[PDB]
Amino acid sequence: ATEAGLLGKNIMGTGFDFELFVHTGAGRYICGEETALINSLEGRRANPRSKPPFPATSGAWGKPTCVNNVETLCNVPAILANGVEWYQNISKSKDAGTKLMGFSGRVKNPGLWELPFGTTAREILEDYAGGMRDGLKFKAWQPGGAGT
Amino acid sequence: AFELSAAEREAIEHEMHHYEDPRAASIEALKIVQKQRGWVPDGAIHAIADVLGIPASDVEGVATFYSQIFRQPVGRHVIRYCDSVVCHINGYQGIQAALEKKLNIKPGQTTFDGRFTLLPTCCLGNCDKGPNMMIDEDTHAHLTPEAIPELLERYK
Amino acid sequence: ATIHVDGKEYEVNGADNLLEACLSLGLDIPYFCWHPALGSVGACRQCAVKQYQNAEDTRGRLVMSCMTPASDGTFISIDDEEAKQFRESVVEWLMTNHPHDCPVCEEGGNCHLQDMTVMTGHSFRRYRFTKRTHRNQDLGPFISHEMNRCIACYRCVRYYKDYADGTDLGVYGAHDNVYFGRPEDGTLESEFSGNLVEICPTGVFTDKTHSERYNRKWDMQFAPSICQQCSIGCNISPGERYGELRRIENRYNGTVNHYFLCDRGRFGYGYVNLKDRPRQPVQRRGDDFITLNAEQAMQGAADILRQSKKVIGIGSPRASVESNFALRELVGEENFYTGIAHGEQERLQLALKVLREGGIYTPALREIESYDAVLVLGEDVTQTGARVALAVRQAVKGKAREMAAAQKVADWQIAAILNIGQRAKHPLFVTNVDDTRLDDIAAWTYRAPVEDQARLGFAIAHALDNSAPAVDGIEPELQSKIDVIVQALAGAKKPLIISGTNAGSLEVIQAAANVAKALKGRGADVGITMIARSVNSMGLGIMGGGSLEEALTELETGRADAVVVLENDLHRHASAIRVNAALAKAPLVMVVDHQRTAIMENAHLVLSAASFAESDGTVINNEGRAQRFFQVYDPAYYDSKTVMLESWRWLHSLHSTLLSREVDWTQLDHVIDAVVAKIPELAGIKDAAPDATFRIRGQKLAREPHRYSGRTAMRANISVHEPRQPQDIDTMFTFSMEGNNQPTAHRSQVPFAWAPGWNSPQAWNKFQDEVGGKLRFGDPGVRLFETSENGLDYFTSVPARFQPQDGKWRIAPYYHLFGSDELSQRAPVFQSRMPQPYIKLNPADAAKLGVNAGTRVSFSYDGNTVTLPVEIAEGLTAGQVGLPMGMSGIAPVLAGAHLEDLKEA
Ligand SMILES: Cc1cc2nc3c(=O)[nH]c(=O)nc-3n(C[C@H](O)[C@H](O)[C@H](O)COP(=O)(O)O)c2cc1C
Ligand code: SF4
Ligand code: SF4
Ligand code: SF4
Ligand code: FES
Ligand code: FES
Ligand SMILES: [Ca+2]
Repeated sequence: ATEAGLLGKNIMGTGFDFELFVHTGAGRYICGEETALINSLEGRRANPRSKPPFPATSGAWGKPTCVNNVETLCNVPAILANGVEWYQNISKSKDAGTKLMGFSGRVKNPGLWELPFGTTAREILEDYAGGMRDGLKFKAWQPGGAGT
Repeated sequence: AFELSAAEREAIEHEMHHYEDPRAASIEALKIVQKQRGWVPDGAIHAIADVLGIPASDVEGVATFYSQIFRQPVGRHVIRYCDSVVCHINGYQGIQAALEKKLNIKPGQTTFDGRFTLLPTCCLGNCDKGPNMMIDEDTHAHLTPEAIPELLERYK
Repeated sequence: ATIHVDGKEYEVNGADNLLEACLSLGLDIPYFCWHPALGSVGACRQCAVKQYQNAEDTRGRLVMSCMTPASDGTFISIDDEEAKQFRESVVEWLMTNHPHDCPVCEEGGNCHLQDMTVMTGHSFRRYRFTKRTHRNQDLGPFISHEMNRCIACYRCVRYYKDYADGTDLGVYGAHDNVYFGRPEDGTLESEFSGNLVEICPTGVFTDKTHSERYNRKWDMQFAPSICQQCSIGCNISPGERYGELRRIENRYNGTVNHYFLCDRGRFGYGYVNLKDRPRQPVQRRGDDFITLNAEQAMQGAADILRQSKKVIGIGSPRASVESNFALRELVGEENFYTGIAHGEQERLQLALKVLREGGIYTPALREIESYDAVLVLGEDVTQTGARVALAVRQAVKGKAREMAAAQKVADWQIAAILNIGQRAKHPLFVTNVDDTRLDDIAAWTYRAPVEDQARLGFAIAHALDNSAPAVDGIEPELQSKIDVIVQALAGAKKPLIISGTNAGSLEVIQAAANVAKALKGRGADVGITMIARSVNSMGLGIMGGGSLEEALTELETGRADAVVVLENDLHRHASAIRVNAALAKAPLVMVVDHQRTAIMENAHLVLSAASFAESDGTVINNEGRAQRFFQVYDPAYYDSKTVMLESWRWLHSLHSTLLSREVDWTQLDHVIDAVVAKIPELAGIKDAAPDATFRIRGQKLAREPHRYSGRTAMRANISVHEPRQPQDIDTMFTFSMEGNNQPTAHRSQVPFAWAPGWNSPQAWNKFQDEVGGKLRFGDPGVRLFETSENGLDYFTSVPARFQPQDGKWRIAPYYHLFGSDELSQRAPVFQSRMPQPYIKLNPADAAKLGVNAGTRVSFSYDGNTVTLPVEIAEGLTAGQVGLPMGMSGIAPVLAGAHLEDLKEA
């Protein structure tokens, strides 16, 4: 993208300057918490910070900072290429747009599928994950990771 | 006892150019020293502190905070098997037992020939293909206890 | 703001958090990670209260009171059942790993963790699993380390790093193996590391010097005293047991030294317990040393003084105002000499003239933290006036405080403030002969000889005000740095100019006065600070007298045949050969001192004076603040044959025996009345502390806590009959528990802080009007002089630049916090901490001499050839040689002197 002029100085002739870096971590689960993420970005121990102030006003090095997930930023270009009405007209639910959902752990087809919000967990587990494996009985599930 | 090599110093300074504050290159400086020497020794804390302009206490605090910055000598290869819940359901315990019975070491220990050090890591973000292992940079998925004595013998 | 705690309405400051507001109102909330001086971080999770949305709310929500603003219309409950359960749970979680260590822990009975364990009502252990353990580090001679007792409250790192700007302490590790210490074993390098033993709420960091002769806080006999180890005058609580000085605690003073001491004051008390101290009057007759009692010492001394034609007295800046005045009355005003040299006296009275006639307000130590730009000229503040250097660091962090206030971030939310103000700081410009410990935060450091430091000051004053004298011969690069300093100082609302007498240069003080006057003429709110040398340098300067060279001349010429030397070793202020010859010439030398000095060999009579632990008196601050110190213990309680009286008591009874042939062991208030009657400039010392008739509802002030133990046993090996309680006629304190130490008593002198449920240094919360503020009925101590209506004139004596001349070596002074001050370097625990005797050289001068680092060179000063090993000094300038002032053999009068015959030994 830098060699194609999509990053760096004067992107698409607009005068907007943007530099993108990749900072690889050193393995702590608390580094994903956004204020602790900011602290680890500044080369510190990854302790979180009390909010307020939120990072939007005082974040990385005291500057305005916005922390967003990978998937939110990946949702952004489709929104701006197809429009607001398209993003609001793919799911009849109060949570707009599509979400990567998936079942894992001793199912027939553990994996990841892009589904609209309001898709029930049963149809994910049966149609997409294939149900539970042979000779296994479903007893519990966690909807959203180890912290749910 | 410790003196930073020239390539390490250039890599650390190039990482320092990426940030508003030079303190923000501490994690990458530690990872650069660790990549060059397997682990971060005692003198590297003071050397990195001198290069970055931050106290050695801050460098030691960062190095001992992060699990993947090794402050003790490791083997030539670091086996990192997943410990978390999806690999627990998929049976990581058999993989850990196979690794222990092959290497004759406990987790956190290094073999007597310095070839492998065995470590439990957190979730490797590969839960649909569990159980998962990470030898030095390669992620091995769909693990079975019978495939350990072939996986380990391609890391000399 | 209006808050409602448990349905009770209170008026608080809306800019405070709920924890400090509720502690100021007398309510009890347990807390660990919060401190009044460090701000709020919300770590320990102990201070939880229940906040309600309004008065008609019953559910509520657990909030952290230290992280919650005490805004108008707040509704909280401390005594809520769920809040109480949570606070007990936090104490329980800290107790799961805590070692079974209280009997063998130096913090016991003085431990904040013990107090908050009891306060939450947690006394039942239901945790049955293992406790984590930790190895300990060696942190040097002063601080003992026990990481097992840690509760990970983070107070130590926040103090040592974010407050004191120390670099060698930190937190390491992770989840529940979090470690607080140095990266490896070694001495803690901060000059203010000793405050860890009170900052740490547990027994991790403990006073190793106290641990050698440990006793519990209830067994201590305390008094309010002033630290004698430099001129900053930090209030201390010395505590004794079994007749020896055990500990120095910080005594809170919201105007001077609020929570913190430096390490010299905290750990340099060991000279009081030296076994070679004089304990009785001793008369030298031939080779015999006859021990006398008080009465016949006065009779014999008065007989010899009466038969002599002229008697001169030599005071000291170590001695209190009363002792120097009593000597001045014994010998007369015309025969009294200050014990300091002529150059030291010139610099001291010049600094006094600047302070009390320059028209520029001199700030107290606490007020230094609120200034917006600092220029330190010639003063190694960290090594001579250390607590001023700590206050300067707070003043430097003021810029981040202002930046965060601009974003409506509350002033107690310290982590947000430090994040907003990343590396921004208020301008600091330090100037010395070499590098200082303030150079890490200094915007600029100027390493130059004292003439060039003075010339830089004069040039700054001329650039600020064109009526100030100009400097000729400034280099363009130095001129650019001068304009940097001038733009920083002129743009500040509150500039502060720090200088002092330790540089050895009159012109440095003159240049500092010129800068302060130039800033005052521009309408700035400029303050000026002068760091003196000793505890009562300013008081001895205010009283005045002849120089030590004049006294030595009177002894050498034979005009004076009797000399009374008060608390002065005389070798720090003059050459030892001349002093010894002059004292051997005098047929009567009487030394009144509490330490065994070298001139006592020549002394015909030696009076065993009392040190500050065994005496009362008044000392004058570097800011002109008169402060009373009170006697801690009676030296004759355990050793009945000890005659160790106050120096003013000795000299007053000697004057009485000289005049009327009867002794008069006077009272302290009579001597103070005599001072304020005879010296009107010292009239403010009457109001320093109330007189000995002061009572709190009829009772005196107790020196020791109510649970003081061993009353019928501590002396039982000497005699089973309990002795009479030692009477105190001098002060309002009693030598017993039978007195008052209530937190609500109307007084300013608090010998120690204790309240029920608060056995730790956190008990100082109960003695303050608001936490971290002033003492409830005013901080003790009174300023002697107000700011003058009109200032001085500009000093037109601009010196020439330093020229290195061949054969001569200008002595550059190096001060050490451990070693330079006389009494503290006599203390035995300071010898490990003291630097080895090293003579500093430029690389160019060392290469010219053919001398490498470590080789020993010999030089002759005043006919005395001494030899020291060489350290190479990069920051020094050529033609200068660096010497450690105040060490053994290097008198502080060598600063600014020249050196000859410097060659390799
Ligand atoms: C302990 C902890 C760990 C977290 N780890 C991550 C993470 O690894 N990745 C992530 O995107 N968010 C993580 N979060 C959530 C972030 O705080 C934040 O909500 C998110 O990263 C960015 O917000 P967004 O969802 O609008 O993009 C974590 C939160 C906590 C409390
Ligand atoms: S730190 Fe306090 S609670 Fe812990 S062992 Fe010492 S006295 Fe007891
Ligand atoms: S060592 Fe003391 S001050 Fe530091 S975190 Fe532990 S208990 Fe708190
Ligand atoms: S700064 Fe001076 S007065 Fe204060 S504690 Fe230190 S030596 Fe004592
Ligand atoms: S649980 Fe093992 S890869 Fe995620
Ligand atoms: S005192 Fe408030 S959380 Fe520690
Ligand atoms: Ca007395």
